[PDB]
Amino acid sequence: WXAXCPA
Amino acid sequence: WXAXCPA
Amino acid sequence: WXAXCPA
Amino acid sequence: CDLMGVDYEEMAHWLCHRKLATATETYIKPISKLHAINARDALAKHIYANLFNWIVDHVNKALHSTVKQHSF
Amino acid sequence: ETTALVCDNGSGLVKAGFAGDDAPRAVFPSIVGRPRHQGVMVGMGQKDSYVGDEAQSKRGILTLKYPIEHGIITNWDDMEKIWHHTFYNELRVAPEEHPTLLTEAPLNPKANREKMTQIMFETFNVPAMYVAIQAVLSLYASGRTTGIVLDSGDGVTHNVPIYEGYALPHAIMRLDLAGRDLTDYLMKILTERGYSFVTTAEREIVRDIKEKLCYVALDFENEMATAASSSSLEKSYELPDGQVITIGNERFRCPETLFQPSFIGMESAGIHETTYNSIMKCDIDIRKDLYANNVMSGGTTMYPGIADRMQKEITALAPSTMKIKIIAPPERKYSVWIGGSILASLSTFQQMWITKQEYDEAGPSIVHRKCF
Ligand SMILES: Nc1ncnc2c1ncn2[C@@H]1O[C@H](COP(=O)(O)OP(=O)(O)O)[C@@H](O)[C@H]1O
Ligand SMILES: [Mg+2]
Repeated sequence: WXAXCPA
Repeated sequence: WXAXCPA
Repeated sequence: WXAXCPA
Repeated sequence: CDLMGVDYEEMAHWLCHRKLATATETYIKPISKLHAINARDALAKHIYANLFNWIVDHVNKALHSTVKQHSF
Repeated sequence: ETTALVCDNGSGLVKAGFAGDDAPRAVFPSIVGRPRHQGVMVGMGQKDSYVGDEAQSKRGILTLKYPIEHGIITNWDDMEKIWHHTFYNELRVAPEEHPTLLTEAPLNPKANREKMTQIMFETFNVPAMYVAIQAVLSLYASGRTTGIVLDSGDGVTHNVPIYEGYALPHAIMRLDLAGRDLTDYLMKILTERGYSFVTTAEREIVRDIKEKLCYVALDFENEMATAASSSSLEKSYELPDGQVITIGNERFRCPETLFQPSFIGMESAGIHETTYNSIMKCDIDIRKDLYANNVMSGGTTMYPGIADRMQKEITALAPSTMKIKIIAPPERKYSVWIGGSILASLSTFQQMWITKQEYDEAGPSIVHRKCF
């Protein structure tokens, strides 16, 4: 993802 | 080790 | 060789 | 350092650094300002305590007498 | 009271001493040698095996085995000889009488702690024992309760995020490059200049070259072009026989494999990107405190310039306004032992020991229950 998770 | 490597 | 063995 | 007669830069170095040696080899560490202030205060306390024991020892030199004390 | 012994079984060195000492009393290579030649002179006084500095001194005559590799104990009869030598000859102490704080790298096999306990209680009859993660001790050694410890030994590298005294065991990275794989790479590259070092005794010349002359480049490609273009980096060393050998761009090239493990054909990322990938597994509230307090530990971090290269190359990864700080005390080689020395002397710790009574009741499995 963009902030929380890595994707 | 016991699998993935020599030790 | 140059150091180790003779050649 | 004037009063005590020691090299200014040696005291300046050792107040701010401490030293460790393993059996073979030796390291010099900087220390934080809090540990430097704690070390200086502990040095002052150690000087004072040893001075006190020394004054007490010279008083004892004057108070002791040579005859063997049987009991007190 | 009786002090605890504090003993750290690195892959490369044993450090041992008494709790509350500021530095270890015995440091010697954890190496066992056996003679490999015909015994011609009668009455010399043969010996089946040398240990430590004895095996260093004789090493022209000996095959040198390391009994730990990659933090795993790979044959026990040697390791038991090494401990026997540690207690009786180097410390000169009866192991009957002192607790022993042992030490281990995280995430390695569980049969290694079981045996390492069984041998302390059955063979050495120690009163009480403990086993502690290496990277946890470097925080006691560096006065911190929060940090991400990068620790690199002779055999293993690991990151352990610790925040406010809680470990974050899902974020623990273990990486299997270390000083010994740097040494084997150094031998392979040195062969380019004609120097060939082949035998186990001769490997341990290369280890000393690596310690004395290697350093980490602050830009690998710029110094590659420099040393390809100038003699200024070329430096020279004497072998034991007086041959001089001369070493150039190659001396920075070997510790670069820590940052580019592909040189060894290791698929994984370097120590910098495993550090950053360790911080990215922690909760976002604590990353700011793990970006400060990067603590270097263990001998493989002793290279000149490794702290600067780490700070530079994490700062390329982290967001532009996080204060990246690398903390690299000059005693970081001993910092794991120093932290064990602190831990074993706390009074709150004296309940934590595995006492022989408990090992008798539970058997060696107790080491997993009563320990991290
Ligand atoms: N000054 C140094 N520079 C680079 N490497 C070193 C230095 N001193 C020791 N090493 C290497 O690090 C390893 C020893 O580190 P150490 O922390 O003692 O390992 P361990 O803790 O597993 O015994 C060896 O590979 C040794 O060659
Ligand atoms: Mg280590």
